[PDB]
Amino acid sequence: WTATSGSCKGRCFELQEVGPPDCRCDNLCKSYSSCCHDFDELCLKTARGWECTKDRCGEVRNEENACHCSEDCLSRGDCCTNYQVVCKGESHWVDDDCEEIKVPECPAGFVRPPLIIFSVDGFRASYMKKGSKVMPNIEKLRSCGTHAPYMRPVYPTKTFPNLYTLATGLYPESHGIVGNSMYDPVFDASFHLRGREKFNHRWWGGQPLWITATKQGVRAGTFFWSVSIPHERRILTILQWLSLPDNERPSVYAFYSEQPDFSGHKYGPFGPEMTNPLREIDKTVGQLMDGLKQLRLHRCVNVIFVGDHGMEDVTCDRTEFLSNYLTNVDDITLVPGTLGRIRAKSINNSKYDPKTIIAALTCKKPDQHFKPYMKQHLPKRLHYANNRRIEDIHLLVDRRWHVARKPLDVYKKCFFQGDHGFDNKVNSMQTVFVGYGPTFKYRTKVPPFENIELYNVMCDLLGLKPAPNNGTHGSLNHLLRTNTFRPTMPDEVSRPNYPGIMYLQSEFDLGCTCDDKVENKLEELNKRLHTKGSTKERHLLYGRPAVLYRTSYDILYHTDFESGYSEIFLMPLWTSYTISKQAEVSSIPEHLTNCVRPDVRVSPGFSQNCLAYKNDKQMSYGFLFPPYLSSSPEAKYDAFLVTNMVPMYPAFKRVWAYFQRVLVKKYASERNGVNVISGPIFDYNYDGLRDTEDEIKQYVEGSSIPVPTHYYSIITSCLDFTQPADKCDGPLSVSSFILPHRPDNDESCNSSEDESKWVEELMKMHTARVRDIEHLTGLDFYRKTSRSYSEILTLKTYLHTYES
Ligand SMILES: *[C@@H]1O[C@H](CO)[C@@H](O[C@@H]2O[C@H](CO)[C@@H](O[C@@H]3O[C@H](CO[C@H]4O[C@H](CO[C@H]5O[C@H](CO)[C@@H](O)[C@H](O)[C@@H]5O)[C@@H](O)[C@H](O[C@H]5O[C@H](CO)[C@@H](O)[C@H](O)[C@@H]5O[C@H]5O[C@H](CO)[C@@H](O)[C@H](O)[C@@H]5O)[C@@H]4O)[C@@H](O)[C@H](O[C@H]4O[C@H](CO)[C@@H](O)[C@H](O)[C@@H]4O[C@H]4O[C@H](CO)[C@@H](O)[C@H](O)[C@@H]4O)[C@@H]3O)[C@H](O)[C@H]2NC(C)=O)[C@H](O)[C@H]1NC(C)=O
Ligand SMILES: CSc1ccc(C(=O)c2c(Cl)cc(Cl)cc2Cl)cc1Cc1ccc(=O)[nH]n1
Ligand SMILES: [Ca+2]
Ligand SMILES: [Cl-]
Ligand SMILES: [K+]
Ligand SMILES: [Zn+2]
Repeated sequence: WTATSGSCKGRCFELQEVGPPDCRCDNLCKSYSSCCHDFDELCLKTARGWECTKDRCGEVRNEENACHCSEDCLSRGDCCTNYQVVCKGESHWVDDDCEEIKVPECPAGFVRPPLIIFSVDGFRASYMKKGSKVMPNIEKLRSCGTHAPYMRPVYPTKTFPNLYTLATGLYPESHGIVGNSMYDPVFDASFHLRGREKFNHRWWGGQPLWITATKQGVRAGTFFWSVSIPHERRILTILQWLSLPDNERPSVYAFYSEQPDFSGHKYGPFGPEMTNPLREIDKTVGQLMDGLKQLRLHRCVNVIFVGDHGMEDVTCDRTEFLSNYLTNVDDITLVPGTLGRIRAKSINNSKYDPKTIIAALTCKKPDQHFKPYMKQHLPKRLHYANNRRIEDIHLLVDRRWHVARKPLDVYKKCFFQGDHGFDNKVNSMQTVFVGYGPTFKYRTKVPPFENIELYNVMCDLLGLKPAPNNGTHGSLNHLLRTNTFRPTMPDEVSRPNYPGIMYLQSEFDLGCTCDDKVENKLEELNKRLHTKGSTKERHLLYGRPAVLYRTSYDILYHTDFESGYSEIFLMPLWTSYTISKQAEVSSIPEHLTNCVRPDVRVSPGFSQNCLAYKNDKQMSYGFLFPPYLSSSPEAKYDAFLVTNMVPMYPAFKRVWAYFQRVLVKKYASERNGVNVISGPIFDYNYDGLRDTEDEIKQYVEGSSIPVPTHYYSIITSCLDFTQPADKCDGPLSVSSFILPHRPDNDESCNSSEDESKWVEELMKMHTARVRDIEHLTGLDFYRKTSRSYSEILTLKTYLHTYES
């Protein structure tokens, strides 16, 4: 109960939330059902509309009006946005040529340029070009400011998870807003777009920008707008707050639009009905820019025009029904739509079996427009596992499709022609970024980047120190005219040993055999030089990766490759090698098929052994530097060292071998040489961070050899591919992946065919950023290059998406 009988007189859109049951006049009151009796009358005036006309100029002030054309309105902070255009012969912002904003041009009392986040729901990236004719204000922002061709949302590509990511720099798995709809098993509560539950603070983790600012003495406008407050009233409230006295004025503001999303759902992303909502968004941008020009703030404020996700064509008849696949369909709860999440209908039911559910959903129809996953097997790039509100069973739905439990759910629980939510690499889910202002660059295009990076940049823009987040601070420095944040490489924590030859062969009892006793003053000196790192400049092109945690490891040099060998994990943390465009593929000689050789640099005690592999009927082994790519038959012996060996399921060995035998060589051909860094990853608790030794859940039978959950590779070349990778003067080009190390290939429905019909497809699905690899390994790459550190950070956040 609210004593809703107090008044909003004087307090319209007050910035501090008053405590109950003293009635409210802020933005959230409509939704809390707690507005004072007179809120509508005083605070949501509409009389005379939103525009000045000739006959209103120099009028006598009438307080009932929605906005004002009286002579006193500039001082009072409440003119209609077009006031000066109509009554003072001024021009609209959009009709002024753009001029570089070299320095902030702010009124006295502004301690820093304000930041305005103009946020648009469902604004697909291609609207910038396709809708350009009807969006002149937005097109001016875009061409005069800094813009990306598109911005990558987070998964799922829904509204709430993406807005809260914008505000916190965090993956949904970390901030808690894992879907537009969610069920928490501990709260026994469901969170929904509609209703009151969403307002409880227990759902909302991390630290959003308005709180970061408040805690560091920067005041903030509301980010949440009530649906029922019209857009012209949100613009006018922002411009009013901007006329408050210096001690009361916020430095950060947000404007939110439910369009074009709302129409996109009804009409599809390019329906003819979509032209008008783009015109309307444009007009709102013109209002804000006209209002800012009135207050002399249009060369002082930094504006961000940003979307939360795009919009795809999705209709009723493109629905897959779980009832066509399962028979026990009434035992599950499905969160339906452009993604699937499945859990038991009852927790008091012990019969429920995820393995049986997954099995009934895998490769059952030729055309199947979804693919089931245990959450921990989803591509690592989606970062969508480490939260109790994310169900163990996930369905990645094909773009343009929906998943539903039963047909009754679709005709009784067509209406819609668009939707979003799909994998965040899908073109049609991409969205927009433009920054315009004194702190942004002038007329600059930047590469596509992810929305998890903006929190750091908005903190920079406001002189704030960011709460810890998943952005890579520095990676967007190239957006900004003037920096504030100077990144530095993390310090190496463990330094390597460099062992020489310390062990005689007979000290090893590893149960290994090799046919290698088939053996000069010229090339006895050479192989000794190789073992001391003579070729190391060739194979380690960017310096050794730094180990950022406490551990014990050895650098091992060879003719063809270099490695960092973990004495703790009994295998390399990283193996580095260069394959030039000219290099040849050869095969494993018959006599060397089961060859594994003890490494005289590394004790028996810190080595793997062949016997464990013999005994483990599930687990075989592969090599990190491939024998196939040896530079000489003599160099090929180095690849069979026990220290180059790693545990691999035979199912996995199919993928791995195809990558090593066919794809490295193809990439080296196409890219003019490639450098490859490969290694294992341990993430048993699926938190996207490297596992400590005591977190490992699986070992090769009867040994201390831990089993990787994933295998990575980082493949680097020269962006100017007329230069060879090993002699590149300028910017680098990278693609990487993190392959799940799985004992079957159930993920790939064509896996019974030749590897050439399915392996590359899998590897594309599991494309990764270097930065994802870094979190997963505790390593830091590219420490010695000629590139600036900012550029290197951009490079480490790059994701190769394989879309067209
Ligand atoms: C993406 O970026 C983020 C942010 O950097 C990374 O996420 C961070 O990861 C850290 C390492 O895993 C993790 O550290 C934990 O945190 C434990 C403390 O937990 C609470 O406190 C957090 C701080 O809030 C305050 O922040 C500022 C200062 O920064 C203050 O001024 C304010 O006062 C703030 O309140 C808070 O963030 C955190 O929020 C989570 O939980 C909330 C409610 O439950 C949710 O609403 C919210 O969404 C967060 O939930 C996420 O994270 C949790 C795990 O924290 C996860 O389970 C969820 O699914 C979800 O993903 C909490 O409220 C701290 O106690 C931990 O310490 C243990 O381990 C260390 C190891 O060194 C030991 O030394 C230590 O003693 C302790 O061990 C003990 O406990 C063990 C397990 O409980 C037990 O086994 C053992 O025996 C011991 O008893 C540890 O430091 C951060 O909390 C986490 N932050 C967030 C927001 O997620 C993330 O990794 C990045 N992702 C990638 C891929 O890189
Ligand atoms: C830059 S606009 C922006 C940024 C972040 C957030 C939020 O984090 C948020 C909050 Cl604070 C409360 C709730 Cl219930 C849900 C969300 Cl997603 C909200 C908005 C705007 C908005 C969103 C939806 C809406 O109805 N009204 N306004
Ligand atoms: Ca982990
Ligand atoms: Cl959802
Ligand atoms: K075996
Ligand atoms: Zn939507």
